[PDB]
Amino acid sequence: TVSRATTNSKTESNTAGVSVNVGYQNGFTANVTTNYSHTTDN
Amino acid sequence: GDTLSTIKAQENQIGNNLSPGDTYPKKGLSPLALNTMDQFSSRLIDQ
Repeated sequence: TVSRATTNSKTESNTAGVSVNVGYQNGFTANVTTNYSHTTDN
Repeated sequence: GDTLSTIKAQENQIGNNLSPGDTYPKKGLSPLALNTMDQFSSRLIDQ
């Protein structure tokens, strides 16, 4: 019967499936993620 | 061919809104419970 406190983040599972891909293509100053969650997912 | 059981949907099982091509629950989420049998009686349930 063990208890541990936790912390919920709103978009910590939407930026996880991101590859770093140290190099960038033409003008793309951002990245893409395999999946995509909203803040309805803790 | 045979019927195991025919079940309605309950409060926890109902769906508020389902767009065309959408799903309940929506795409990235998990499936549904299927455990209620409307009066909250825990639907019971060779071959």
